[PDB]
Amino acid sequence: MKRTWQPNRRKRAKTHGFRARMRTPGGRKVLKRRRQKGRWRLTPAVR
Amino acid sequence: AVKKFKPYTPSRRFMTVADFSEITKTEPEKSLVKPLKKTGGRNNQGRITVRFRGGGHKRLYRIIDFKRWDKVGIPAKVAAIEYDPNRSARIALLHYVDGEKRYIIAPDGLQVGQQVVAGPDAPIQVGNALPLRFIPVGTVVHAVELEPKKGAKLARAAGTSAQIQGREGDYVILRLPSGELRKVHGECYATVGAVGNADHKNIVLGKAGRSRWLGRRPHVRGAAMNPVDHPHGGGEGRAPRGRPPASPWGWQTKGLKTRKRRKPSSRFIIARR
RNA sequence: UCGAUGUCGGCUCGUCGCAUCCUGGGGCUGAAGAAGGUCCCAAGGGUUGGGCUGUUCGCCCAUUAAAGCGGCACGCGAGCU
RNA sequence: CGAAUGCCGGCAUGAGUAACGAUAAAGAGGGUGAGAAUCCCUCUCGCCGUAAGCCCAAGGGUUCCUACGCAAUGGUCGUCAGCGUAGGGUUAGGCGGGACCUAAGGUGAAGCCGAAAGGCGUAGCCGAAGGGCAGCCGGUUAAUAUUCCGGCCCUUCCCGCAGGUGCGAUGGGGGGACGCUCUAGGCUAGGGGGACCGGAGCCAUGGACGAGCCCGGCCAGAAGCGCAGGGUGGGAGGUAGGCAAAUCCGCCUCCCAACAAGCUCUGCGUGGUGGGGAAGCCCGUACGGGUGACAACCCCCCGAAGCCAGGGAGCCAAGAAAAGCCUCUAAGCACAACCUGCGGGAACCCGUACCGCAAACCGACACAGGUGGGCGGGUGCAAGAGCACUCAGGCGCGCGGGAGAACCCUCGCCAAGGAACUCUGCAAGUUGGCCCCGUAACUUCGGGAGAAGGGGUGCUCCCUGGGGUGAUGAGCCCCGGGGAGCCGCAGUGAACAGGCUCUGGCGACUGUUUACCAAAAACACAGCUCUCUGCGAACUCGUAAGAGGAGGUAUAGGGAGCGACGCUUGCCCGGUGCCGGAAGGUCAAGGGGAGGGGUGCAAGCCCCGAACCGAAGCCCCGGUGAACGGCGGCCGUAACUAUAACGGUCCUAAGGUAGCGAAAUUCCUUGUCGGGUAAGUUCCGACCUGCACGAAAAGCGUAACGACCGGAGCGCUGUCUCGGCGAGGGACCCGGUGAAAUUGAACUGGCCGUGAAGAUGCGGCCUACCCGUGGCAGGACGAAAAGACCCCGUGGAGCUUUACUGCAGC
RNA sequence: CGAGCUAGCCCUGGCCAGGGUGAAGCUGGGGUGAGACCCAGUGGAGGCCCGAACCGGUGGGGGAUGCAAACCCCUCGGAUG
RNA sequence: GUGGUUCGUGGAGCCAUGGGGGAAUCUGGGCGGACCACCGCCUAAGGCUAAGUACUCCGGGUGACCGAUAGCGCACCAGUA
RNA sequence: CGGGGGGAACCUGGGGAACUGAAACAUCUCAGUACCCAGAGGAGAGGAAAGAGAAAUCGACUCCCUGAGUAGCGGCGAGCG
RNA sequence: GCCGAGGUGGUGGAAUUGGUAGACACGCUACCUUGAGGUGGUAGUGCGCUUACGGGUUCAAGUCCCGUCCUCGGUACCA
RNA sequence: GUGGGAGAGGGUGGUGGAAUUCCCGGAGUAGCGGUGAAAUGCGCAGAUACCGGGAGGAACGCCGAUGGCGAAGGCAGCCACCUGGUCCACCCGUGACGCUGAGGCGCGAAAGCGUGGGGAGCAAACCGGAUUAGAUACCCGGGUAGUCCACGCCCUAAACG
Ligand SMILES: [Mg+2]
Ligand SMILES: [Mg+2]
Ligand SMILES: [Mg+2]
Ligand SMILES: [Mg+2]
Ligand SMILES: [Mg+2]
Ligand SMILES: [Mg+2]
Ligand SMILES: [Mg+2]
Ligand SMILES: [Mg+2]
Ligand SMILES: [Mg+2]
Ligand SMILES: [Mg+2]
Ligand SMILES: [Mg+2]
Ligand SMILES: [Mg+2]
Ligand SMILES: [Mg+2]
Ligand SMILES: [Mg+2]
Ligand SMILES: [Mg+2]
Ligand SMILES: [Mg+2]
Ligand SMILES: [Mg+2]
Ligand SMILES: [Mg+2]
Ligand SMILES: [Mg+2]
Ligand SMILES: [Mg+2]
Ligand SMILES: [Mg+2]
Ligand SMILES: [Mg+2]
Ligand SMILES: [Mg+2]
Ligand SMILES: [Mg+2]
Ligand SMILES: [Mg+2]
Ligand SMILES: [Mg+2]
Ligand SMILES: [Mg+2]
Ligand SMILES: [Mg+2]
Ligand SMILES: [Mg+2]
Ligand SMILES: [Mg+2]
Ligand SMILES: [Mg+2]
Ligand SMILES: [Mg+2]
Ligand SMILES: [Mg+2]
Ligand SMILES: [Mg+2]
Ligand SMILES: [Mg+2]
Ligand SMILES: [Mg+2]
Ligand SMILES: [Mg+2]
Ligand SMILES: [Mg+2]
Ligand SMILES: [Mg+2]
Ligand SMILES: [Mg+2]
Ligand SMILES: [Mg+2]
Ligand SMILES: [Mg+2]
Ligand SMILES: [Mg+2]
Ligand SMILES: [Mg+2]
Ligand SMILES: [Mg+2]
Ligand SMILES: [Mg+2]
Ligand SMILES: [Mg+2]
Ligand SMILES: [Mg+2]
Ligand SMILES: [Mg+2]
Ligand SMILES: [Mg+2]
Ligand SMILES: [Mg+2]
Ligand SMILES: [Mg+2]
Ligand SMILES: [Mg+2]
Ligand SMILES: [Mg+2]
Ligand SMILES: [Mg+2]
Ligand SMILES: [Mg+2]
Ligand SMILES: [Mg+2]
Ligand SMILES: [Mg+2]
Ligand SMILES: [Mg+2]
Ligand SMILES: [Mg+2]
Ligand SMILES: [Mg+2]
Ligand SMILES: [Mg+2]
Ligand SMILES: [Mg+2]
Ligand SMILES: [Mg+2]
Ligand SMILES: [Mg+2]
Ligand SMILES: [Mg+2]
Ligand SMILES: [Mg+2]
Ligand SMILES: [Mg+2]
Ligand SMILES: [Mg+2]
Ligand SMILES: [Mg+2]
Ligand SMILES: [Mg+2]
Ligand SMILES: [Mg+2]
Ligand SMILES: [Mg+2]
Ligand SMILES: [Mg+2]
Ligand SMILES: [Mg+2]
Ligand SMILES: [Mg+2]
Ligand SMILES: [Mg+2]
Ligand SMILES: [Mg+2]
Ligand SMILES: [Mg+2]
Ligand SMILES: [Mg+2]
Ligand SMILES: [Mg+2]
Ligand SMILES: [Mg+2]
Ligand SMILES: [Mg+2]
Ligand SMILES: [Mg+2]
Ligand SMILES: [Mg+2]
Ligand SMILES: [Mg+2]
Ligand SMILES: [Mg+2]
Ligand SMILES: [Mg+2]
Ligand SMILES: [Mg+2]
Ligand SMILES: [Mg+2]
Ligand SMILES: [Mg+2]
Ligand SMILES: [Mg+2]
Ligand SMILES: [Mg+2]
Ligand SMILES: [Mg+2]
Ligand SMILES: [Mg+2]
Ligand SMILES: [Mg+2]
Ligand SMILES: [Mg+2]
Ligand SMILES: [Mg+2]
Ligand SMILES: [Mg+2]
Ligand SMILES: [Mg+2]
Ligand SMILES: [Mg+2]
Ligand SMILES: [Mg+2]
Ligand SMILES: [Mg+2]
Ligand SMILES: [Mg+2]
Ligand SMILES: [Mg+2]
Ligand SMILES: [Mg+2]
Ligand SMILES: [Mg+2]
Ligand SMILES: [Mg+2]
Ligand SMILES: [Mg+2]
Ligand SMILES: [Mg+2]
Ligand SMILES: [Mg+2]
Ligand SMILES: [Mg+2]
Ligand SMILES: [Mg+2]
Ligand SMILES: [Mg+2]
Ligand SMILES: [Mg+2]
Ligand SMILES: [Mg+2]
Ligand SMILES: [Mg+2]
Ligand SMILES: [Mg+2]
Ligand SMILES: [Mg+2]
Ligand SMILES: [Mg+2]
Ligand SMILES: [Mg+2]
Ligand SMILES: [Mg+2]
Ligand SMILES: [Mg+2]
Ligand SMILES: [Mg+2]
Ligand SMILES: [Mg+2]
Ligand SMILES: [Mg+2]
Ligand SMILES: [Mg+2]
Ligand SMILES: [Mg+2]
Ligand SMILES: [Mg+2]
Ligand SMILES: [Mg+2]
Ligand SMILES: [Mg+2]
Ligand SMILES: [Mg+2]
Ligand SMILES: [Mg+2]
Ligand SMILES: [Mg+2]
Ligand SMILES: [Mg+2]
Ligand SMILES: [Mg+2]
Ligand SMILES: [Mg+2]
Ligand SMILES: [Mg+2]
Ligand SMILES: [Mg+2]
Ligand SMILES: [Mg+2]
Ligand SMILES: [Mg+2]
Ligand SMILES: [Mg+2]
Ligand SMILES: [Mg+2]
Ligand SMILES: [Mg+2]
Ligand SMILES: [Mg+2]
Ligand SMILES: [Mg+2]
Ligand SMILES: [Mg+2]
Ligand SMILES: [Mg+2]
Ligand SMILES: [Mg+2]
Ligand SMILES: [Mg+2]
Ligand SMILES: [Mg+2]
Ligand SMILES: [Mg+2]
Ligand SMILES: [Mg+2]
Ligand SMILES: [Mg+2]
Ligand SMILES: [Mg+2]
Ligand SMILES: [Mg+2]
Ligand SMILES: [Mg+2]
Ligand SMILES: [Mg+2]
Ligand SMILES: [Mg+2]
Ligand SMILES: [Mg+2]
Ligand SMILES: [Mg+2]
Ligand SMILES: [Mg+2]
Ligand SMILES: [Mg+2]
Ligand SMILES: [Mg+2]
Ligand SMILES: [Mg+2]
Ligand SMILES: [Mg+2]
Ligand SMILES: [Mg+2]
Ligand SMILES: [Mg+2]
Ligand SMILES: [Mg+2]
Ligand SMILES: [Mg+2]
Ligand SMILES: [Mg+2]
Ligand SMILES: [Mg+2]
Ligand SMILES: [Mg+2]
Ligand SMILES: [Mg+2]
Ligand SMILES: [Mg+2]
Ligand SMILES: [Mg+2]
Ligand SMILES: [Mg+2]
Ligand SMILES: [Mg+2]
Ligand SMILES: [Mg+2]
Ligand SMILES: [Mg+2]
Ligand SMILES: [Mg+2]
Ligand SMILES: [Mg+2]
Ligand SMILES: [Mg+2]
Ligand SMILES: [Mg+2]
Ligand SMILES: [Mg+2]
Ligand SMILES: [Mg+2]
Ligand SMILES: [Mg+2]
Ligand SMILES: [Mg+2]
Ligand SMILES: [Mg+2]
Ligand SMILES: [Mg+2]
Ligand SMILES: [Mg+2]
Repeated sequence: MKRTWQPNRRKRAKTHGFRARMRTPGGRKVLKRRRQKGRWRLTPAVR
Repeated sequence: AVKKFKPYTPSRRFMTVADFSEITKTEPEKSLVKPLKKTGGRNNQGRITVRFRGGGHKRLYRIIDFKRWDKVGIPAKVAAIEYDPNRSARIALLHYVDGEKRYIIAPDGLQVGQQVVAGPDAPIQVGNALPLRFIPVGTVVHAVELEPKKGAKLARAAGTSAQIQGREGDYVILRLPSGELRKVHGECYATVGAVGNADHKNIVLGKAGRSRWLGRRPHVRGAAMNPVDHPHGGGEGRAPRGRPPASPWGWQTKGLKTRKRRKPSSRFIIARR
């Protein structure tokens, strides 16, 4: 029966992607946080 | 005037559709339509600010002429009488002699081929529009300006009209379709007669779906909610309001007056609804 | 026993007590005979099918030798409902 | 450290136990190989076939192809693989996206707003599965192909020549450009049949050399032409509108065709050319290749939901935008510029493998679940995407072998009985398609209705009617009719396919709902009523700007109740709410300063303060019931009795009208009486003692409707008396793989006691060789979950209000 | 930080085999002073009817360390709104 | 009307300021805890100003600091699987 | 010519909680803490008296010790200081 | 079973410890009006005993209290 | 047929003054109303009585008659339009074309019904004041349907001469 993951590449960049993060102050801090934690990926893969 | 139906289904029992006899033209004037945005009752924040809305037919908006005074003295001939999905009334298409086409909201008694004109001149006749100061007292008139040059505001709804009761100073005394008594400024235009499609109030929706077509979604009662939701929610089997009845926002809904009292236009009012 | 001892009734399967409903054997009788009445011995066996109600019970229809009363966590839900 | 349902790790028990993931199904031969049920090829068998085949889009991202491999992954095996290593493989001016357009929405110069962060916003910009745009058929690779090759067509851009013309745009106009149902004529895809055309081969096992049988009889294709269809008036004159201008468009007037007549566009046909091309036999292909052939390449018929397409009609709920495109003119320029035609050159970026109803996507899994579009053949059955078999193609579901116990699941049948079963006919069974006959109460006249209940149903022969396509004719297709007869238990001969009736309650109705224990009498609903709201509306969201309401205007909009329809909806305004009320009273800041104090030599500085004026609010006066709400008690009385039409009296703001009533409400209660039944706590009809109905939290009714809940009948049945037999998948045995909760440690019996009150573990007594298999559930107060009930905690949270205190709002 | 599940709304597209019933209108006839009306044909309306796809989730059985953290079978509801 | 200060409205000054009123330039103005007098202090409504102080991404030194269940989450291609 | 953005922690400014404490709870506390935002740097704030406040006194600002849990503040409670 | 208010004239109904045939009505009795009844007018309701029972408090008890009987009202929930 | 006559005969659209009622304004004060007598009610929050301004609905005084018209029910300010019946005159035309009328059809006071409107005065029901043994009546103060318009029903009557 239909589950919660319905991959849509466009949705994923548009929602969690880089420009999206940088648009908002909250999001700039996500990036700020992740970058400082040393994540290998600041933002999901998508494509 | 008001089609009825044999009961070949339930709800086809009580249904009533308007009579479309007055309708001359079956498709609108391309020149005069813009598309309109259906809101769903959602304001700029994507929030619902008017409940129970949405659905209902795609609809083209007809741009209709609520100032007759740009065309002063230019006559016009009534070309057709049309269906406007955006309003209770009917729109007339009319051709000005100098070649402009405009929609007037159709007075009752107006027929196709009639000659029509607005200005401080002009006969007193159906469809003509004049400054309020120049209509003979006792006339019945529709599409009335409330402030000079601001657009027609009062009595645009199918079958409504208003009446000149008398003149005092720069202002004239109007009886509104509400029965309110109002001074309007003399300079305000109005066009003589009533709105027509008066048979409008007798149409019987007749089935649930037909209320949806009009883009009005089901209306759920306070009583039938819970207390997180309404002042009337909760209470086992039914129960009565058990408080003076109220809106979801919890103000009183029976007889409590909401007009601002200190409103400046009070100086201009004499009556009620 | 609350770091859990599932709770009425029905079905299923029973087993036990006797303070015995019936059948066996008795005393007395206000026992002629037949039929009973009471109390005595006796637990081997037996103790129907339906209407109504979730019902236990109970009332009722039709029969019966008779249509017993109790206990078993008001026997029995790692057996069913 | 020994305990914390401790934390981390390791290893046990259960146990060689349960399971090995759809009951579509397998058998053998041959090959390969250390090793074969499990890989390969053959033959047989079975399964899908509106799919379990094929294409596309998502998403996945090397899984594709091939060589060499088998540790692990594969629920067994593995020589196999979607697995390991390596190599290879995705080719476009025309297909999809982008150097095009705009939708919601997003963003956003101007602008507005907000402590900051930020919010909003016109133009513009971004944004597509919509609009616009130029490629069709075949061949070829192990693996790509509208991409490469072959053949036939087409687009833009740049430059040139020729010919034409006031050229020219981000500006004006036209167009683009539209719903839903139904649908005409012509086509096409697709399909069926042919005695005609082409073709290897065949005569079995009784018969057939036959107008035998099995196979095939097309595809694409510029200009031209043909057929069907779309779109479209032509000239003049005036002209004040389309924010400049216009010869355009609009508007008025006059004259011509009324018609596709013409002009124009698209569909199909045909087309120069080009291309395919079966069964079968043979070659070994892992898969194709050769041949059939020099193939034939035609006729008839059925016929879209597709095409002509802006087609037609009806209807109300009244049906995107922008650009491409055409037109008009402005500056500007007129050697320019644009139009048309021919030529040459120029034509970029990204995607393309493969999976794709699934072992490759979402579900931790090679998971019986989920996933949008298209195509989806044949026969029969009324039709059909239904159902049975079947083509192309694709599968036998990645553990097997046996045995033929109990038990379980799924299935078939049963003597007599026929609901006795049981909370309940739950379940199952009966009925079942189509044609004809027929069909009640009641009804809102539509319905009720498939009411009910009946008859027919195959095949062969004769006669026979009408249609469609062909011509007005055969042939082919479709719809019938009448007569005589054949066979079986039975002809919708298998498969898909209502059991019916009477009667209450509730809800008018189709709808909606607690994703995952409730689908309902709940919600919704048309409709009725109340109320607010004059428009910068009320009201909602926001601190605001703004926004919805609404580009709406009282026949409109918000809030609240009630809930189709019929007949109706009583009395109380004391309290509460709301509404009205220019007086009165009280009322905060402020005003006012009578008087009083502090200090100073004082001039003064500073403090207090009465009268009096001073809002809303409350008080007060009224109104208000489809506002919140409420709608009595006791005593007596009639010429039998009984009951009380009648009277008395206390209290109230007023004392429940109609109608209904043991009710979805009645406690007593199985009330009482009637009906039903052999028997009826339920059901139905009454009565009225209504514990505790009652009129829009509406009262009483109501045809139609209901997977709702009562009650009764018929029909029919393994529901039952009461069970029996049979089938398959498990369970059992063998080979492979091999879990789980639980587990203080165990050398773990019965009775009577005892014990923290229910003992395998204490006492006495009885019984008892050791160890397993298959079964059953009485016990281990068996497992599971730090009982949800109950209490406790000065634990929490959601909800209410005339609790307290705040805040928004007004 | 989330509306890639779910709920509502907005924009743009798509889907719904087949069969049945036969409203208004129209046409003709009847009727009449003219009508209302009646009949016949035609016509093809509807939160109309039966029923696949699609959407559900009614009753029962199975499953309950499952094929599955909601499934399977039979049955059932809607199916131009 | 509030904030700051030890100051919670208290006898509540000082510093700051959202609102109303609104001066003077040394004989001017603020302050010394309501206010008044006296005696003192100090010169608001412009601005800048090292050092002494805080911290440790980084380099070094040193430990009655740990020694791979410790010590950073990471001794190991970890903010990875 | 400059701005933009980043930086472990540290600094300043704008804004600013609750659990908790008071053995309930509103003033009070936790606390101008957590956190959000703007700015600055190698530091940042502050800084040269309209200061203190009792002596006829001290002289800018920071930082440490101390004064001192004092003076005071406070449902004169808990507590703050 | 459990808490709240009650029991008084013939009837319905009153009363702060100070009674009293006992408010106020209506019954009723005597007379009057009427031809007669009713309505209506005039003036009285026990034989020197009682305010449900009987037993305390007080100087005094229908009043306050103690239990007993009866009424009415409310209640018996999770279980 | 021709020529004339009277009339509230009918339908549609207009339109006038009187009076009631409500609102504003002005002036003005203590009572107005109401009855058999009173009370309820209205009034110092300024009523009543008076003047002015306006809104609105209904009914049409005198003419007016024991009159006119109509088949009936019924019809009454004025004006216009459309229309019915009817009488008189001259003696012109058709040539018994007549009378009646079961059924059918139409019309039909008031009240009542439906859907809209409209609503001043009046007023079933209903509330209150009185009266009365009582009064669910008569009288008084309030008062909703209704009375009015349109469309559609209902179809009755002491629809009577
Ligand atoms: Mg779905
Ligand atoms: Mg997941
Ligand atoms: Mg996408
Ligand atoms: Mg890296
Ligand atoms: Mg937004
Ligand atoms: Mg509702
Ligand atoms: Mg609810
Ligand atoms: Mg909420
Ligand atoms: Mg609430
Ligand atoms: Mg409530
Ligand atoms: Mg209730
Ligand atoms: Mg409720
Ligand atoms: Mg317990
Ligand atoms: Mg335990
Ligand atoms: Mg347990
Ligand atoms: Mg014995
Ligand atoms: Mg004997
Ligand atoms: Mg004897
Ligand atoms: Mg005898
Ligand atoms: Mg015995
Ligand atoms: Mg026995
Ligand atoms: Mg029995
Ligand atoms: Mg029963
Ligand atoms: Mg009983
Ligand atoms: Mg019992
Ligand atoms: Mg038991
Ligand atoms: Mg049980
Ligand atoms: Mg455990
Ligand atoms: Mg441990
Ligand atoms: Mg083991
Ligand atoms: Mg075992
Ligand atoms: Mg086993
Ligand atoms: Mg097994
Ligand atoms: Mg072999
Ligand atoms: Mg094999
Ligand atoms: Mg098929
Ligand atoms: Mg992809
Ligand atoms: Mg994956
Ligand atoms: Mg790989
Ligand atoms: Mg491939
Ligand atoms: Mg492969
Ligand atoms: Mg392997
Ligand atoms: Mg393996
Ligand atoms: Mg590989
Ligand atoms: Mg370019
Ligand atoms: Mg764009
Ligand atoms: Mg924005
Ligand atoms: Mg800006
Ligand atoms: Mg901004
Ligand atoms: Mg596109
Ligand atoms: Mg496209
Ligand atoms: Mg293209
Ligand atoms: Mg082509
Ligand atoms: Mg190809
Ligand atoms: Mg151009
Ligand atoms: Mg032979
Ligand atoms: Mg061709
Ligand atoms: Mg112009
Ligand atoms: Mg068109
Ligand atoms: Mg068309
Ligand atoms: Mg553009
Ligand atoms: Mg031009
Ligand atoms: Mg020029
Ligand atoms: Mg070229
Ligand atoms: Mg490709
Ligand atoms: Mg599938
Ligand atoms: Mg696959
Ligand atoms: Mg598998
Ligand atoms: Mg699967
Ligand atoms: Mg998967
Ligand atoms: Mg699907
Ligand atoms: Mg097909
Ligand atoms: Mg069929
Ligand atoms: Mg098809
Ligand atoms: Mg099928
Ligand atoms: Mg095959
Ligand atoms: Mg197999
Ligand atoms: Mg398998
Ligand atoms: Mg048989
Ligand atoms: Mg049988
Ligand atoms: Mg039989
Ligand atoms: Mg039978
Ligand atoms: Mg029984
Ligand atoms: Mg059943
Ligand atoms: Mg009948
Ligand atoms: Mg019936
Ligand atoms: Mg019928
Ligand atoms: Mg039948
Ligand atoms: Mg036959
Ligand atoms: Mg046969
Ligand atoms: Mg059959
Ligand atoms: Mg079958
Ligand atoms: Mg069948
Ligand atoms: Mg059926
Ligand atoms: Mg009932
Ligand atoms: Mg329903
Ligand atoms: Mg009802
Ligand atoms: Mg339904
Ligand atoms: Mg619900
Ligand atoms: Mg549910
Ligand atoms: Mg739930
Ligand atoms: Mg349902
Ligand atoms: Mg359910
Ligand atoms: Mg606005
Ligand atoms: Mg606000
Ligand atoms: Mg707006
Ligand atoms: Mg708008
Ligand atoms: Mg309701
Ligand atoms: Mg109801
Ligand atoms: Mg009241
Ligand atoms: Mg009140
Ligand atoms: Mg009042
Ligand atoms: Mg006052
Ligand atoms: Mg003052
Ligand atoms: Mg002094
Ligand atoms: Mg006041
Ligand atoms: Mg009052
Ligand atoms: Mg009422
Ligand atoms: Mg009484
Ligand atoms: Mg009652
Ligand atoms: Mg009755
Ligand atoms: Mg009763
Ligand atoms: Mg009964
Ligand atoms: Mg009751
Ligand atoms: Mg009954
Ligand atoms: Mg009720
Ligand atoms: Mg009510
Ligand atoms: Mg009822
Ligand atoms: Mg249902
Ligand atoms: Mg059986
Ligand atoms: Mg078997
Ligand atoms: Mg042993
Ligand atoms: Mg024991
Ligand atoms: Mg021992
Ligand atoms: Mg065993
Ligand atoms: Mg056991
Ligand atoms: Mg147990
Ligand atoms: Mg516990
Ligand atoms: Mg407490
Ligand atoms: Mg608490
Ligand atoms: Mg969504
Ligand atoms: Mg339907
Ligand atoms: Mg259906
Ligand atoms: Mg189900
Ligand atoms: Mg089970
Ligand atoms: Mg729709
Ligand atoms: Mg403070
Ligand atoms: Mg204080
Ligand atoms: Mg202070
Ligand atoms: Mg001072
Ligand atoms: Mg200030
Ligand atoms: Mg100062
Ligand atoms: Mg000082
Ligand atoms: Mg100083
Ligand atoms: Mg420094
Ligand atoms: Mg370091
Ligand atoms: Mg280690
Ligand atoms: Mg470590
Ligand atoms: Mg070690
Ligand atoms: Mg280790
Ligand atoms: Mg670690
Ligand atoms: Mg590393
Ligand atoms: Mg910075
Ligand atoms: Mg700060
Ligand atoms: Mg701060
Ligand atoms: Mg700031
Ligand atoms: Mg505390
Ligand atoms: Mg505490
Ligand atoms: Mg607490
Ligand atoms: Mg603080
Ligand atoms: Mg430095
Ligand atoms: Mg430094
Ligand atoms: Mg510095
Ligand atoms: Mg500095
Ligand atoms: Mg500074
Ligand atoms: Mg110094
Ligand atoms: Mg003190
Ligand atoms: Mg503090
Ligand atoms: Mg006499
Ligand atoms: Mg006495
Ligand atoms: Mg005494
Ligand atoms: Mg409770
Ligand atoms: Mg007369
Ligand atoms: Mg007459
Ligand atoms: Mg006349
Ligand atoms: Mg003659
Ligand atoms: Mg009548
Ligand atoms: Mg009438
Ligand atoms: Mg009398
Ligand atoms: Mg009156
Ligand atoms: Mg008469």
